[PDB]
Amino acid sequence: MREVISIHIGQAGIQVGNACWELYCLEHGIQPDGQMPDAFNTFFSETGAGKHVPRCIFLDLEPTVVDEVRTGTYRQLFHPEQLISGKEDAANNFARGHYTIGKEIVDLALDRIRKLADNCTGLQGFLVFNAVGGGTGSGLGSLLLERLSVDYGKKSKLGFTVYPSPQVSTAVVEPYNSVLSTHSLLEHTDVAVMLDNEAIYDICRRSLDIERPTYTNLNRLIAQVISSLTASLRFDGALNVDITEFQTNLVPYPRIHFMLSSYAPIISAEKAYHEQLSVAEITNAAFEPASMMVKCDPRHGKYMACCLMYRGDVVPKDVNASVATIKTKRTIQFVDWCPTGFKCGINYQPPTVVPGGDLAKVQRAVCMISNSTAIGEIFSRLDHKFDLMYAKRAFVHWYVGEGMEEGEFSEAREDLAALEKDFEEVGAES
Amino acid sequence: MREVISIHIGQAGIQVGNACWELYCLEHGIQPDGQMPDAFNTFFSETGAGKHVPRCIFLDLEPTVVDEVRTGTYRQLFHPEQLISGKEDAANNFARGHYTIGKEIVDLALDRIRKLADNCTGLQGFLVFNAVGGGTGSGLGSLLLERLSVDYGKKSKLGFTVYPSPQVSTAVVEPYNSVLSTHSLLEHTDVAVMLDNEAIYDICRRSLDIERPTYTNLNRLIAQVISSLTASLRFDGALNVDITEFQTNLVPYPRIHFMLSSYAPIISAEKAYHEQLSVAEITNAAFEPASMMVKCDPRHGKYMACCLMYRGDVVPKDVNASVATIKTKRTIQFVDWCPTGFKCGINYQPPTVVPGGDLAKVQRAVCMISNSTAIGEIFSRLDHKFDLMYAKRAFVHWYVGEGMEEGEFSEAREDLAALEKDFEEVGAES
Amino acid sequence: SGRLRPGSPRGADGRNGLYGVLQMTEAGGTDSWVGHPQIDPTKGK
Amino acid sequence: MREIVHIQGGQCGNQIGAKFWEVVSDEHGIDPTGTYHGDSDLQLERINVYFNEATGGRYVPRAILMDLEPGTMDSVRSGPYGQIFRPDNFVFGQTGAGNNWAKGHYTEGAELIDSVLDVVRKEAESCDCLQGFQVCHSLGGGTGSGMGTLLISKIREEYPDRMMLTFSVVPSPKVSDTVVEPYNATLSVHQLVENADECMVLDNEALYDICFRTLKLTTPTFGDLNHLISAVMSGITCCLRFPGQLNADLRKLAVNLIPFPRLHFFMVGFTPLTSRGSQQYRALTVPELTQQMWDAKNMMCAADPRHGRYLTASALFRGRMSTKEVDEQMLNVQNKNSSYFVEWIPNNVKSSVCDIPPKGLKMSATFIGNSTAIQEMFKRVSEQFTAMFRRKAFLHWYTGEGMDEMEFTEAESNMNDLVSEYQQYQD
Amino acid sequence: MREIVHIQGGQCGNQIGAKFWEVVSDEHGIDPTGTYHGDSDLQLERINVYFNEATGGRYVPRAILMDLEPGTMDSVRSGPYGQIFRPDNFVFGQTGAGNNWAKGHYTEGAELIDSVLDVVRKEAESCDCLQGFQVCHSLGGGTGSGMGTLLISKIREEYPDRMMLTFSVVPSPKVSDTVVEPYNATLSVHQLVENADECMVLDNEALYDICFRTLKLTTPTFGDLNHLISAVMSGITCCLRFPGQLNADLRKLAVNLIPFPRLHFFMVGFTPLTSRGSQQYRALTVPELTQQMWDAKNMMCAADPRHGRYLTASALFRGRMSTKEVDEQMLNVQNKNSSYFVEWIPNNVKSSVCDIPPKGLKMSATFIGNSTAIQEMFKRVSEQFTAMFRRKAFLHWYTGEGMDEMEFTEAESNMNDLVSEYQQYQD
Ligand SMILES: Nc1nc2c(ncn2[C@@H]2O[C@H](COP(=O)(O)OP(=O)(O)OP(=O)(O)O)[C@@H](O)[C@H]2O)c(=O)[nH]1
Ligand SMILES: Nc1nc2c(ncn2[C@@H]2O[C@H](COP(=O)(O)OP(=O)(O)OP(=O)(O)O)[C@@H](O)[C@H]2O)c(=O)[nH]1
Ligand SMILES: Nc1nc2c(ncn2[C@@H]2O[C@H](COP(=O)(O)OP(=O)(O)O)[C@@H](O)[C@H]2O)c(=O)[nH]1
Ligand SMILES: Nc1nc2c(ncn2[C@@H]2O[C@H](COP(=O)(O)OP(=O)(O)O)[C@@H](O)[C@H]2O)c(=O)[nH]1
Ligand SMILES: [Mg+2]
Ligand SMILES: [Mg+2]
Repeated sequence: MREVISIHIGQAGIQVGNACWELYCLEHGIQPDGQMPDAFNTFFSETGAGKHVPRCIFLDLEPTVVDEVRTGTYRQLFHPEQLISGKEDAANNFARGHYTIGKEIVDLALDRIRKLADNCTGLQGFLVFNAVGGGTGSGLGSLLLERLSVDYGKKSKLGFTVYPSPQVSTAVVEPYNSVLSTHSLLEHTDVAVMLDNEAIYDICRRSLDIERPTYTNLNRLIAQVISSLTASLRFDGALNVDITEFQTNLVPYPRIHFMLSSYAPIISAEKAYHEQLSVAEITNAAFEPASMMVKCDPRHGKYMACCLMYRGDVVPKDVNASVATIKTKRTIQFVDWCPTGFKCGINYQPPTVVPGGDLAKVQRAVCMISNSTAIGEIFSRLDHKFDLMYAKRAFVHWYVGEGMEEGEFSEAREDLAALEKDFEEVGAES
Repeated sequence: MREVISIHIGQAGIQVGNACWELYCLEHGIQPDGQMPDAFNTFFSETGAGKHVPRCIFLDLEPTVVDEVRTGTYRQLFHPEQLISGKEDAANNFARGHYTIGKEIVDLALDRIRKLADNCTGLQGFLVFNAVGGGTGSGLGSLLLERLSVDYGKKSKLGFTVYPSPQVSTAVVEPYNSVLSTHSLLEHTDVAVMLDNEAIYDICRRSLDIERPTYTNLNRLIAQVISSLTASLRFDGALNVDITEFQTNLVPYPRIHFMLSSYAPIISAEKAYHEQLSVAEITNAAFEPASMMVKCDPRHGKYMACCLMYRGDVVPKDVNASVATIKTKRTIQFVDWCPTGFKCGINYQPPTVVPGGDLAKVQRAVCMISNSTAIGEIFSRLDHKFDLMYAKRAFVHWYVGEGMEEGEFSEAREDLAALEKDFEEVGAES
Repeated sequence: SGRLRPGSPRGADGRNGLYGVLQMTEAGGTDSWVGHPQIDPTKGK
Repeated sequence: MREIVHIQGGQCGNQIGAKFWEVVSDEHGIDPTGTYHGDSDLQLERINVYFNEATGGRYVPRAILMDLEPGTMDSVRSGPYGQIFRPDNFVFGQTGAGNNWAKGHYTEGAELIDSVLDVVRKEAESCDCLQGFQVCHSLGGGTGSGMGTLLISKIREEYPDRMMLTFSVVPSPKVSDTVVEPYNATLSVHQLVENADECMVLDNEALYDICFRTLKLTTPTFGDLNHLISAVMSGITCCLRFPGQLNADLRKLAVNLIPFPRLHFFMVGFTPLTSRGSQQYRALTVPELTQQMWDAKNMMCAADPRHGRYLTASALFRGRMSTKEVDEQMLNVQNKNSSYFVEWIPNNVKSSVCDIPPKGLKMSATFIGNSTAIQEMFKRVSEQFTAMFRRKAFLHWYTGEGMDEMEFTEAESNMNDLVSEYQQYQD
Repeated sequence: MREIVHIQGGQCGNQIGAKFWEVVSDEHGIDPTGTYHGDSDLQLERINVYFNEATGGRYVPRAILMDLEPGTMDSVRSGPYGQIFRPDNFVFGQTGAGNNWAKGHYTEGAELIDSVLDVVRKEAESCDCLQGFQVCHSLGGGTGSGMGTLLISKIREEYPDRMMLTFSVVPSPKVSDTVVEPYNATLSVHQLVENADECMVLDNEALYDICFRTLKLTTPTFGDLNHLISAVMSGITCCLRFPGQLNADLRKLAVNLIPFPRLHFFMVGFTPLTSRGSQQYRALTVPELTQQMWDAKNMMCAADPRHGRYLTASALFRGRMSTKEVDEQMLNVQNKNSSYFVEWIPNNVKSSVCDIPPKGLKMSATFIGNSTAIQEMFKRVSEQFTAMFRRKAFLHWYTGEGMDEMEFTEAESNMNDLVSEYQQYQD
């Protein structure tokens, strides 16, 4: 059966996953204790008599974010010993989370992975949730993905990593942590999905018209992106898209696997009655640059490949009609060597809305994830800011003391240089 | 399918629009919330289940008039992002409306016509409402028609425009804004209709018999003029006329497109019972100067082309007889090179009375739109007062401070100067 | 023992399939267009 | 088995044919649903001329409805007898002509006329033998004038051996429904002289006078006007849809009435027009039918027959009639006023008899006249054209679609040539 | 007593065949429970072509469902008419090909085909006479294309004298549903040309045009496209299931439609397709279906038949009809556009008559056309493969499953050779 294991690393992994698992219970009717009053098999495990346990581990060195789940309203849904904790956090240091304090915890993590892998019959992928800005999500996140690749070869892994914003930075050593984190994201993860905070901040102020959004509002709609992506394994439709289907259609080159994300219909409550929800205009809203979940302009680069995760009552003619109008517009640009650039997937269940959420009930939904050459500027601003602080050797003595030495900054830098020339050479016309 | 997009700029545009969209709901049974308890496609788009949203925009720099729509009885009818607001008003400065504080709103505006353009199937024209007396109506009106020309080419933008009266004026700087806005109005607007406040003041005093009319009572009969000429697209008749029918039949020369307006049975409640309203009687009363929307004597000029739009129980013979009676009469004088001076349009639905309004329920009404040579007397009036203030260079430092240079006033003067020779050349016999 | 199957979308008038359209039954029903492809019956003046 | 394919063009053309298919089906007995309910075998004997047999007894007309504004197809569909037409024959566009001849002929005509000829060639190739095409339009508009003459010129190239019976509503002298009536007419008549095999000129001002003087109708609507022209169109093809004593089909009248190829415009009148009050007083006999036939007011064209000589006139008598009063009354109208007839044609007038009358009426006749008095109708429109053309009024719109000023001169040159040819034989 | 084994591959094959097995079961009058409830003895006369006798009168189909994703086989068993298929034919995998032609053929497909080959050998040896094999798949996929063409290779080397009808949905040039459409299609054609005896070409945009233009359907859903494809496959084998005046089985059409062994790709449209509002207006006659038969819009392949000459065309008329009316219409279309047919094979289009029509139809026809106009479709796939192969984009998934660079060059080699031979005979 369709089985996926979602690992959650760092505080941003837990907070996104806590909102992600909030949406999963409402879609499949699971009461928060874990008693339902065969779609549950993708994310939940049958357990004895009327009990369902999630196929996830909430691992974080910081105890206070995990302990919120233990004392929260989902104390009985999760397995008590899946929620791996630690003594002290990584203190936003890649060196601590990967070498010193993350070594004794990652061995307990792979023991949890093996028991969850033996329970599932056919495992289809790993959804890793972390942020490259922090020490735990980068240091322990790279450590977890190293052991998972050797333990499980040729098996797909999807990376939903939150990257620093150009204007908003909640910590100082985020450019240092992201460069070290992205060293592992190339050779280990087969699909990486870029995320950014200030872009989702810009969506909430305009589309959701909320004036001061919090992290909870950001986490609730990124959950809708995950649930729209995995909806084909749970709910069937006209054109199903597997998890293993994503790698063949969106990764043309082995080192090119970073993808933007976009959820097209994002409409508040009173807005929806006046708005005409149609297949054509939602597809047009999907490609609109302010609907990107990552702070980037798609007009700067050219689209390499795209996948359209349609949901709800969508006839396959209308998506065929909508895609044709998308190709005709000159405002977007496709790369010259890829005439067949669109993946379409239709699911027949509309996305459920959580009570009290900002999103309103919509009959149709389109999740837009594309591989683009415009993603190169997102790595460039992190590359340039990294070299500014590394020029005068700032915040290095923290990394020097705990395991790492001065060399590993150079190989992490020049691997991003190989990434930067990869996007420019491939996107160039031949 | 037929549909028209209504655009209302400025406080004069919104207040007519409040009276306009009050009227359009009455012919189609739309309640103020927006639920009908299929001829509405010209003005309303069927959204979702049983909700209609107007095909309009309410844009104004001054927020004090757009929020009255938002807080009024038509809160639920209009889409909230459809109504466009601004931080500060133009303060009757054309330079502010065109250069300084006008560019930041027009970018948001053109994204909103575009979404109404994609929602609608086959567009017939744009109905633009503005007044040249104010900086918002002139400045933003001049910008908006220019952007619609380069985006939607050869689409008949049919305009209704309010002009300063000789006897009564509400602002000192009206002649500067009128001349500047007219220069953009020649090269952009395909069909423009002349409106003047003091003639309607005489209409309210003489025909409707109201001693103190207000601006609300003015726009109520103005909206009847808008609804009558567009009623042919909404409801079938014996001789229907479209928006494209007007431009190819009432515009003899590409710069001579300034057509007058007149209405028939402008008759109060108690006056309607005693009045014997017949097709011959209402045609004669249409061409009287008392029923003219603009304070200009048509006896001084020659009618180049006139169009009659009849509504109600009009047999086509009686309108055919009324054409012969007007042309035989010596007082109404036509130009020597246009024997076919008239166009008849018959619609089968009588005008709908606004409840609580001053107009009465009437079976038959005629909207008289005429292209005459007496419009040049209005433009000779505005040319004289413009030269009086410009000689001493009065109220110019407001304009040249806010972006403009001195040269725009002279070129607008010369361009408007060539209009009165053009109206004299077209009127002179040969 | 299976998969959740949501209802496949039906547009209007309960057209379950091409049974009537092929096998020549239930004639006289509404169509998508009669003239230009944009227009539809019962919509107009 | 002499089939006629009918095409309706424009707002006026759709409305005149809407009443036309209502009348001719009422004569043949087809209900608005489509079945047959006549009480005579002769009604169903010749239905192939205007209807196609379908499965289950349904009859579909050989009608193609064309325009550019979807308002009129809403008018013909919502009106009675509007469900009989083929849904595939509803070919048109969405832009609207806007009463511009150049737009109706050049810009949107390229996309429209490709689809319409596919429908027309489907109707023509279905039937075994063609007699001709009966089109109806107006000359004052642009939706049926420019688009229709584009169709007529294109369909005569495809089928040159079949006749073209066109019905035109020309502009009025007294009034004008559109401002650009001289522009639309003079370009349309420039196209009708070389393409249409014969034309039957109609106009509202002659119909309005008939609806008030003879018919005495209180409220003549366009539905009232449409029935008068439609009553002719049934009577022209009466020898085709019905057997007759002296048969005269659509090619019989073509060679009889037309001396020269340029002179193919007719003034038409329907004879037994009575008011509701004067139904009992008037005795339906042939000699009083002839004086109403040759009355100037009974002509459905504004040209006055007294001003010019008749070249050749034809009469289509219907009913149980004997053929001396068919012939002596047509002989008597010659000798009573021989100055009003062309000298170099002996017995200018003409007649034929069909023994099947219309529904409920005993005697009827339809009059076709080719007189030189119609020159002042073309002289006036040419006079109205040259006044506007010198000042170039209402021309920046027409030159927008791509009509150069040379084509307007050539259209006016043909009008002066055509009006002089009628004056050539008048002397 | 002629049997064909039905095999469905991939999501496209399983969904089309499930709707296909609904139609022929409805045509043969058997309930979804599996018994017989028809009112005619002609329906039960030949059921062995599609159904095997079971105990209690159960009629199990000769269907073998083979795929990778277990959701697809769970979908067919959940829907109506899904209990007719035997679970011993439900062979399936777990991993899923993920639209990888190399994964469905070389690496993963080895562990499944040995199970599939045992099942298809069981169905073949049970019946006495094998007429052929009927498989349904697509070309842009990886489950039905990589593994489906592997089945064609193994079943032809073991049954070399038996027919092979492949109904394949080619990628659309206009719209792309996946990103690896030309990679999978050119590799699938590279295997199909030497193994598949008769290949049928379908595509989604031609089905969408028929449902909008001719059928005038408001919302043509995902299952509506399969129903017209189902109507195609029931029309090809109408000779086997029902008696006819002139017989034409699979081998009859094999020798007729195939001049040379490499040219076997065909294209088929169903004839009596009308909108629900236009059923009562149309008259169904042999010339009426023939005109709709040769129209370009009625074809279920996006290749334009006006561009390329027809090498050989076949028609399978169904119902009681005059035989020369079918015959003279083939002579009628041979003379009206002889340039549209090929010259060195005179009398290209040739037909067959069956007296048993489908349910509710008085008359129908299934038209098979082997035309050189299909070469513009294959070069559209070929030019997309060459554009992607020069940059080696989306290629490391294929070479990770054991595919060397030589297989792509050979796939492009005979693809250009195939469009060369079609172009060579067009001259
Ligand atoms: N989308 C989203 N991002 C978050 C949220 N909370 C924190 N983040 C991101 O996470 C970053 C903070 O670093 P983390 O990766 O969370 O730190 P960590 O993994 O806990 O490592 P330590 O703090 O050393 O234990 C911030 O810059 C945010 O961008 C959240 O609720 N939603
Ligand atoms: N007919 C009519 N005219 C009005 C009405 N209200 C204002 N006007 C006229 O419109 C003129 C000014 O028009 P606008 O440009 O819209 O004024 P505005 O939008 O407030 O522009 P600013 O004052 O610069 O903000 C005034 O001189 C009035 O004569 C109204 O309700 N009806
Ligand atoms: N008899 C009759 N004449 C009509 C009708 N409708 C319009 N007309 C005439 O048509 C002329 C206007 O032409 P128009 O309809 O604009 O032509 P179009 O451009 O082809 O649509 C007028 O002089 C009317 O008298 C009708 O229903 N009956
Ligand atoms: N007409 C039709 N086309 C289909 C159907 N299912 C899939 N397709 C087409 O097949 C292509 C996708 O192939 P896919 O299902 O992934 O092949 P697979 O790898 O064998 O599962 C798309 O282009 C669809 O247009 C169907 O039921 N009907
Ligand atoms: Mg932390
Ligand atoms: Mg103001």
